[PDB]
Amino acid sequence: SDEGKLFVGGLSFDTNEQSLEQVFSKYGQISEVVVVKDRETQRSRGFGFVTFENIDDAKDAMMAMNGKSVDGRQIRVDQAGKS
Ligand code: NI
Repeated sequence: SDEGKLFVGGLSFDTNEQSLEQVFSKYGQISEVVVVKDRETQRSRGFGFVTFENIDDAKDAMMAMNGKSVDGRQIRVDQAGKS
């Protein structure tokens, strides 16, 4: 629902909020970054969300990062959908 929020998928098992912030901050100011984890075990589900303060920056980041390699894995970047 938030057009400034990007889904980032296909993460390596050890990719964390630090690597996402460093990568995506090139495109503008970031308000929230999260790697989604199992609640009980805290194991990464291999995707996350990056929210930009400015929606145009999210669009820029999607075009620039979708398909690019992070920690050896080609990531998928899309506007975050509902859920
Ligand atoms: Ni790694």
